[PDB]
Amino acid sequence: VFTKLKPWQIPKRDWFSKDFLFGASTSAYQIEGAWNEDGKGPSTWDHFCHTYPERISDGTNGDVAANSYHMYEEDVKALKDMGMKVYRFSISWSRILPNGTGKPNQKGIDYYNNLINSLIRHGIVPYVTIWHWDTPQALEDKYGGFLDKQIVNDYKYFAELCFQSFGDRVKNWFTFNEPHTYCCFSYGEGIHAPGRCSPGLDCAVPEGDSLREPYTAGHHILLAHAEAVELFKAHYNKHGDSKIGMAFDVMGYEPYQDSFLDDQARERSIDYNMGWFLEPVVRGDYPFSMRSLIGDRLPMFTKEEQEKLASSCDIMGLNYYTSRFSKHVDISSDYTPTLNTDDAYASSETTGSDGNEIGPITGTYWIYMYPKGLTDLLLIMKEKYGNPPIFITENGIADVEGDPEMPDPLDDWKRLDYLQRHISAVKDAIDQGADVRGHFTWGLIDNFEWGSGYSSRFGLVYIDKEDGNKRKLKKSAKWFAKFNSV
Amino acid sequence: VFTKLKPWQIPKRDWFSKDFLFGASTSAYQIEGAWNEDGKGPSTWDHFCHTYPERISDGTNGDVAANSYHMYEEDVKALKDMGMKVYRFSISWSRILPNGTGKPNQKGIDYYNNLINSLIRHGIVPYVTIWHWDTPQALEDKYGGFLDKQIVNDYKYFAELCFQSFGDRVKNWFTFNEPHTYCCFSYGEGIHAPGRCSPGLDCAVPEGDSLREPYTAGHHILLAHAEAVELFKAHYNKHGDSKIGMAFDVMGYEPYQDSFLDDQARERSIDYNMGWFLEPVVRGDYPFSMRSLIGDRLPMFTKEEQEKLASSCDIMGLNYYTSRFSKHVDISSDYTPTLNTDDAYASSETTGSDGNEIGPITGTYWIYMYPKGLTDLLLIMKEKYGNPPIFITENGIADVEGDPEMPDPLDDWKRLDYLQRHISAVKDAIDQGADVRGHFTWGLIDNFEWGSGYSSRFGLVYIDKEDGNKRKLKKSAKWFAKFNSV
Amino acid sequence: VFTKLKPWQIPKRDWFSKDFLFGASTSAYQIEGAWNEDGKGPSTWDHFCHTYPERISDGTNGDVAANSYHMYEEDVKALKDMGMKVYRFSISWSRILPNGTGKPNQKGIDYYNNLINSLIRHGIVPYVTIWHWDTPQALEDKYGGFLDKQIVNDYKYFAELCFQSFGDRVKNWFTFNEPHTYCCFSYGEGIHAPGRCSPGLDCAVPEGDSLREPYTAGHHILLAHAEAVELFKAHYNKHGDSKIGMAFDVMGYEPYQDSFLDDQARERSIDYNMGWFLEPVVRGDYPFSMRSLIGDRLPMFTKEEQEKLASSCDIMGLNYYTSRFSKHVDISSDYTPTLNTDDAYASSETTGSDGNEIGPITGTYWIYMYPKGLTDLLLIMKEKYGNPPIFITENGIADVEGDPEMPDPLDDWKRLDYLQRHISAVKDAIDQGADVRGHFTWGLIDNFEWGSGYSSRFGLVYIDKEDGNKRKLKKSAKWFAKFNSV
Amino acid sequence: VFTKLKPWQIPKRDWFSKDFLFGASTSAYQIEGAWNEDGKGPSTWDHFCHTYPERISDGTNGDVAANSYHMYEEDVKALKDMGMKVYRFSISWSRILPNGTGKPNQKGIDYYNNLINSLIRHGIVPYVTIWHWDTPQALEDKYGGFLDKQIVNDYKYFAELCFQSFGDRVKNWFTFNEPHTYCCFSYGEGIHAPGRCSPGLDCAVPEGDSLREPYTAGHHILLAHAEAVELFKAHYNKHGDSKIGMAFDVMGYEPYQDSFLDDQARERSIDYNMGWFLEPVVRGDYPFSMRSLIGDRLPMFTKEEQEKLASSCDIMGLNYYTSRFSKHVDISSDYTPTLNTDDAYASSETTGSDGNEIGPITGTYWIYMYPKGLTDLLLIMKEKYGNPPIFITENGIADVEGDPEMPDPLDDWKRLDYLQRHISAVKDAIDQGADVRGHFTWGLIDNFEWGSGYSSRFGLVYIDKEDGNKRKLKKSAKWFAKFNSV
Ligand SMILES: COc1ccc2c(c1)O[C@@H](O)C(=O)N2O
Ligand SMILES: COc1ccc2c(c1)O[C@@H](O)C(=O)N2O
Ligand SMILES: COc1ccc2c(c1)O[C@@H](O)C(=O)N2O
Ligand SMILES: COc1ccc2c(c1)O[C@@H](O)C(=O)N2O
Repeated sequence: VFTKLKPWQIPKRDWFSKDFLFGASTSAYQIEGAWNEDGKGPSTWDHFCHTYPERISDGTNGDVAANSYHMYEEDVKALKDMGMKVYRFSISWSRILPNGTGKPNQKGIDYYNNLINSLIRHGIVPYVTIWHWDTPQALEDKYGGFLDKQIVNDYKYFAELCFQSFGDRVKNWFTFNEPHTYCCFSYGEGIHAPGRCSPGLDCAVPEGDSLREPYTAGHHILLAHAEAVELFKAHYNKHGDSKIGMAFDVMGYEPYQDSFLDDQARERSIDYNMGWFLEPVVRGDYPFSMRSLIGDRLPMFTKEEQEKLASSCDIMGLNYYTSRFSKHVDISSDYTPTLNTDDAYASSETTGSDGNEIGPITGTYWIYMYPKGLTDLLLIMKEKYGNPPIFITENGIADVEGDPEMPDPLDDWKRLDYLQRHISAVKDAIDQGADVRGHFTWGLIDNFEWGSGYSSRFGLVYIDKEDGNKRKLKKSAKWFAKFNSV
Repeated sequence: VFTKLKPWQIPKRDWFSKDFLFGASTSAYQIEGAWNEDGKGPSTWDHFCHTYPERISDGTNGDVAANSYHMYEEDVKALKDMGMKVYRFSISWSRILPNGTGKPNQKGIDYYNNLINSLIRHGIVPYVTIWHWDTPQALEDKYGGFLDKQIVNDYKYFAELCFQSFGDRVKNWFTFNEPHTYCCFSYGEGIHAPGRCSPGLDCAVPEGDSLREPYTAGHHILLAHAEAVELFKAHYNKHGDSKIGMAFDVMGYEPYQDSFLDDQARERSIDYNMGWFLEPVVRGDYPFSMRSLIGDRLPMFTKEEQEKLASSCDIMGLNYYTSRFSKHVDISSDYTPTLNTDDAYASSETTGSDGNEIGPITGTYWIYMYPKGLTDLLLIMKEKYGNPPIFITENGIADVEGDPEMPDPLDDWKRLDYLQRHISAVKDAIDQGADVRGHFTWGLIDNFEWGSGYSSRFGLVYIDKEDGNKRKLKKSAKWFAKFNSV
Repeated sequence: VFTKLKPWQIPKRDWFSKDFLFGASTSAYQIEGAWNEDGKGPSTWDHFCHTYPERISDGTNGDVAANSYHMYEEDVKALKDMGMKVYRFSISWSRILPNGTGKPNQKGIDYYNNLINSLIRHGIVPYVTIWHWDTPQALEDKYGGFLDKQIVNDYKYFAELCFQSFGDRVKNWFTFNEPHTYCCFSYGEGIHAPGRCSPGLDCAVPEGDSLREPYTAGHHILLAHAEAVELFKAHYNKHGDSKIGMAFDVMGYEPYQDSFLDDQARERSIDYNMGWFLEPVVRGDYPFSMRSLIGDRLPMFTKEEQEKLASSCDIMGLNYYTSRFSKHVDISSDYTPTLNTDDAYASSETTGSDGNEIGPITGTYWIYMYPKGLTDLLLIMKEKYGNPPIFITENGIADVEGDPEMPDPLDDWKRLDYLQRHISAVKDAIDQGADVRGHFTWGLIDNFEWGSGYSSRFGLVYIDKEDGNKRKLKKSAKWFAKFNSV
Repeated sequence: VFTKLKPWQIPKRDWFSKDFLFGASTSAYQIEGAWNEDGKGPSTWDHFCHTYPERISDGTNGDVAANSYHMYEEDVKALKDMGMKVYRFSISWSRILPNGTGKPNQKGIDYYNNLINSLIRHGIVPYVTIWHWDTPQALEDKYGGFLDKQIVNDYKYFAELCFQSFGDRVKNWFTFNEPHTYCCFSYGEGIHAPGRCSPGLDCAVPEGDSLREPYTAGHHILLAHAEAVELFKAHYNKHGDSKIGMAFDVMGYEPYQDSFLDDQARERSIDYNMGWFLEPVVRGDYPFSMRSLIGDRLPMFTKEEQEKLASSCDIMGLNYYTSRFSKHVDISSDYTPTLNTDDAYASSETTGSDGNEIGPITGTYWIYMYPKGLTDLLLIMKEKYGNPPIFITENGIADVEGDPEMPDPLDDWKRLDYLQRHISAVKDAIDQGADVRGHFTWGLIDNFEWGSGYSSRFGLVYIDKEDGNKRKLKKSAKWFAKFNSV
């Protein structure tokens, strides 16, 4: 039982302005492969899969992935075949600077130049994410990567090299992808590279501090961001036609039960999920709720850092998938936080007070369909944060390998209905004044879904592992081709 | 320049239901006098004036006040002359139990019985406040009064004696008056008996802790309340026609400037001003904001205490005078709280972001006229807290002695306009569904205004200190007489 | 205490459409200088300063002003440096036709052609005001200028010469600037050229009639307008791509106190301030309120004049600075009007019924910041008058010379905050359907502020009187340069 | 074609509160008869019919009418049979004081005492109108009745005699009935006693001034009212349980066409129809619109008169029948007022801009059914005038003698549908907060309809002229009997 839209409710490209942009996304580690070719240095995810292979559900890794290092022309083609106007992809820090720092790798620069030139050549605008969890293992080894201040300057240099190499053609940038997801999973639960967590928790390397490392790393990301954006605006935007921002992972929230306590809980959830990194780029400081609950575990900004962070995004990306119910947790003697996400004192529930799940399951266990959540978030952006330019830089679902209800990987009617419903939810927001400039489906092609390996397929375009990684358009992709009047 | 209502905007008694109740209020220490007659023991306010007389602005005290211990028949008459249906007064703990505990003083009981019987005899319903800051100095001396747990049981015994002595005629009770005002001024700034504050602050007795004593005392008041209400409901309400609650001091708040930060500040102000004691009688715990900011300085409740506090009021009193702008304060390394009221991280401003004061001054420096604030608070009560029965148990203004714009103490047109505006604001609330059952003007008669002595006159009825404390109806009183169709 | 916008509330150029136009304004007399060069005849303001110099606060005049007759290339440059798309300037009637009538002065025509050609050459669109109080003193001397019907035809000829000389390049015109301000100040209080007022009032030439001259002159302006627009539409708009209107001075109004009487007062204020000249260009007659109160002092239109005036504007300019409270005045035996503005029976107050000023002071004594007022006015335009195309043709503030809170004339953060707030108020209007096509800041450069001389600085661009009248960008100007992505 | 309510839309007595009052009305001249018995002096209407009989359409007069001077017991019975709780009737000034002034006529007092005692005896509350156009012809002859100041004191004495004679039983009074209708028809068009109008107009006595007499008489009525109410409140309301007001004739208005000009016209219509006499009892002065348009023809009030008039009604009666479209009239040289009602510069139209009549005709030519109009008026009362206690003191329709669509005078289904629709419109008002305390149908019994004689039948109860003036319940009356659960 998965009810689809009625045909008269399906979005049409006319619903959006001529300038509104439709696209799809990927990230380096997830599609490139070639993890050690042409000089590329290893990344924290190379290292994490190569030393803790058992932390990937289906026992796979990103050594080869979709082989987009060699097959990128096929990716471009799939965009052109769907009629997408934008391609959001990321640059592999360790491919461009095998040691994190120092001598740039020409073969690395060349690769991106080729992808970029192919896009332009096919009328596709590149939106480039600078860092997508893809951190050079040399810097992890040298000083513990994002847990050390030195990452700030090193990131800055990396960002600069990107601006120098590609800034004449690439005019839209995201410094960082999903800092909240990264901090929670990489340093809190430790299910993602470098795999750290508190002693006694179960993760590859339980030698960290699930109550402090996530904040330390978060803090360094925001300082890095501020430095890079300052560098950019000052010396790399001489025509003024370039925009730079960051992409935030966000979940919608609804109060678990009707009570002023869950209303307050919902606000703490959104602060912790979204405001953790968005409020600093807006006002130059973390949300009050977080400071009040986290105190000394949450680093203080200097005056100049506040000023540098505030108003540091020209554009903001929102990666939206699902929503949760926020259920209030009391502060008491009985309870002490053990994971960073406990500091919100609001637990994310998949079922609400009436016993019902928030929305239908879509395949992988964490993605419940709730398009209203996106609309609500976009309206918070409009009303609370100044209605800055918003791009849905990720949105989509997974078909899980082996699911008997998805036997033909190309017949992704479920993904199509989901994407249509959310495209429509973005229209609702726009109609109410939200300033949403674009929609990028996450899943250009099936790729390496971090801890789920390839067993989770997110693409519009199938990737046939049995047929040389060939790109094959799924039903959803074919719909975009009509939608975009190809 | 003080603009009055247009005559067609003045409330009429028809505006309210037949059952709605109009009355006036006083408290023992403020009007009784006779501080050491017929066996009465000394109270913390006797002691505070007698040992720190310089902490009263005009150098006066409550030894005699309005002499209502002897002149109570005159008070009753003034109520009857205005046509009030309700009289809200308080019982002097130290007059009924000179040692706080132990042997009751018959002359004390007799006094109240006489007032009560006179009221009933004149068709006036008594609403009795059990404790109004009026704490027996024997218990202050014995164990530090409200700073010790022992106050809980001792209060309970006091409350019980009241129920036994007067419960057959008195059917409406308030356990405590303005716990927030009391905790802030008595243990925080220390301007009110027993006059405690942190070392280095300026107050009679700077040997306390402005960051902890206010909470300790607040905590004991709520435990006392819970015990008394449990005792009451169990053994002193055999007809089920008696109601018991508490009266809260409340100020309205408006965000200082239009920003989501002052919106959050306003919520913290209301939590700290109102929710500090109201949320515990509602859900059995302090507001989340307070727990998050105050942590270990704010005592924890036991399970059974939660359950006993929750739903412990049948009726709630709101003492409303004025409003403020709430201005957000950041949590930072630079700032540390020194007074308990700093823990809200929201400063109360009298002027907003546009440079304007919130409303017109009414006489004494802290009462700015802002009736919209009351309406807003009543709507929070309706929407957030279950819309429980609300009585405006205090509301009014002061004429300041010596103010050249108030040369004739009987010509209180300003007070009348203020009261009319607020009676009207209560009507607005009722029209929107707020469950407001009554309005009690604070100021039956001019009385001892704590740290301002008599220099602040709050009464509807003047008290001529030069003419033997004679009761004389002011303009406002005369208006109530017409309003109530006397 | 002057609270600024939070950084996330600051307008961005994206807030408005691609076709929306940002610009700045000036007027001939206020910036040109060269009052007697190349044949220019004297104007009523030359005459007024030269014979009544003491009526200018700081003892200055417009003989030289910003010397824009010679330095216009610098003005164009300052527009280009801020990235403005529009320049609103006025043509000096007495420079083009030294005798008001008759032989045109080539050097005069050449000057404007040069300014116009420079603008076009720099991608800046000229919006030209034909008359800006700038009336030829030959016509004042000959028949009393706007107080005689003959001004109608003479204005017509002037307008025609402008259309012939510049109509091939200038496609947007305003016939008259602020007729209400002009009539009130020039013929009512008499503080502006020609300085007339009733006998016994204090003004340069108290030989007029403050109850009749303002209307007579107003009436002649509207007839002049009608004739010029008829001439234009008939013989000077052969491509149909030209638009012609007028610019109105307007203040926002709020009822002084909450009462249906001040509601009626507010309507009379807006009628008298705005509707005096706007209702005639809309329906061909003065507002009913004015006719009912002014009777025989307010000239009647002929049928054909009604028809010619009605629908005579393609575009309307609104010069907005501030707002007032409207306080009702009764009609009675006690009261008789003495100034034309008394005929509204509504006094403009700077403080409302609660004692507060309407908004913060911005420098010069009459400009209180109240952006909501503009939004309200634009919504009246939409809802009541057909939502015709509206340009904010003036808006801004003054820094007063010698104000100790504005020691550095370039650090005009206050002006910047004000302009940002109003740009934002225009966005609010647009979002609600108001048809606002553009925003012109008054103050391209500091200039001669009529009766305040240069002591009032309104410019985005400073004019250094000590440094040869050099143009220097202030903080606000620099912000527009970023805003316009220069 | 007259569409009736669906049966589920018919009001039920449950729709209104227990205290809401249903009743019916009459006036002395219209039902009493006995115009010269037991000493009664002649009234202006005796005189007007006896000297200008041709001004009554059907050639009849009120010499005998319904003979209620003798048959009043039958009127009481008809009220009791319908279950009405209230009876609104008027006292004949000339029956109680045959010379207007001086010696009271006992037989006159006795009559009213008997009616009053019968009502009370049958559980019916009397609401008494003191003057209902019924003016003693001795005072007309002596000084021209309401056109002379002397009427003020004389009315006062009359009112006093009523208070003395009946005030112990009658607790609700209306000083004057429909002053607007009276002034317009009696002194403007002159179709009603004393029949005055300007020379050259057609009315019995064209020796008056249709532009001044209506105002002079109106002015004297308001002064009379003020004096009487002051006398009453001071010396005739010793229990405070008596209420005194006036009844206003009111028509609903809708703008003729959608334009801000007809919006302004509608406001002038309501001012002139309703505000003419209501605004003075509210704020102590005529509406601003009227003063501005009427100037010197509209008498000025003294300070003390303002204060005495303001807030002079405890209750207000509204006599509602129908509505009109208000169509704007320009002030111009072409137009001059000739009738007082021209001074509104808004003509009352029966058909709107789309060509449709406002509502269905109900019998007599001026009563078009438009219940929405009443609801709107009641909401103006609530929102603009303080929401004072409102009684619909008249409401109903006429069956015209000889109308072929009303052959059986008892089968008044049309009246019943109309009354039901308006009872329902009053419910709508109440549901929206209007303070409407009662509904009195005009037409207890058919009576003398002034200039239409008996040919217009307004009663719930038929009066059989062919069967000795016997009272016979019509269909509508029978419905009230069920409605009131008799
Ligand atoms: C709960 O497991 C996940 C929750 C959120 C994420 C995840 C895994 O990995 C990718 O799908 C991703 O882009 N985010 O944001
Ligand atoms: C700021 O000074 C005061 C503020 C509030 C109070 C006060 C003094 O004393 C009494 O007027 C009172 O009932 N409260 O609530
Ligand atoms: C109250 O003094 C002024 C009020 C309005 C104006 C003025 C002076 O001169 C210029 O600033 C102007 O453009 N107007 O509209
Ligand atoms: C237009 O003719 C009339 C208009 C209004 C009235 C009238 C006659 O006589 C009675 O029906 C009455 O009570 N009024 O108000």
